[PDB]
This record gives sequence, C-alpha cells and structure tokens, in this order.
Amino acid sequence: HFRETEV
Amino acid sequence: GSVEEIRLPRAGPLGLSIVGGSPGVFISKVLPRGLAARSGLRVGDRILAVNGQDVRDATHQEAVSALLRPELSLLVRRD
Repeated sequence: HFRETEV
Repeated sequence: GSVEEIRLPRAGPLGLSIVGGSPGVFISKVLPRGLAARSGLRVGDRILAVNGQDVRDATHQEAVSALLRPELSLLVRRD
C-alpha cells in the first residue's frame, strides 16, 4: 500500500 | 512551528525507513538501536533536505538515493 524502504 | 536539522554521524546503514514521495517523504520507522534513533530522528519526521539536497518533492527512489550518498544532515519538519 505505501512502499517503505529500509536505509 | 519548527524545522529541525538532524545530523547522523555515519560509520553504511542508517537504521531508518521512509515512506512517501513523488505528498512528501516521511520517516516511517527508526530501528531502536540504529544510528538514526541515536541521532534523534523520529517517526513522522518529514524529510525536507539531505546534506543540502532538497527532497521536499522528491521521488521515493530519489529520496533513497539522497540518503545513501557516500555526516548525514537531514532537515526535517513535523506536521
């Protein structure tokens, strides 16, 4: 639904 | 009310996750132990700039790329 990216 | 500068002394992994991008890019997660948490970044922070790079209207990937440049100074706003 809302792309989330680990950094 | 305020804009804030959150600076991360990078070792590499930041320990944060972001959501949004092209209605703005927001911190969605901060790993409790990670560098981002230790440096004071907080979930709900909206990332406005990274080391002087304006990311207010940045793509999601653009924001990721800005965060992974080779201290990491993040200008953030909280709604």
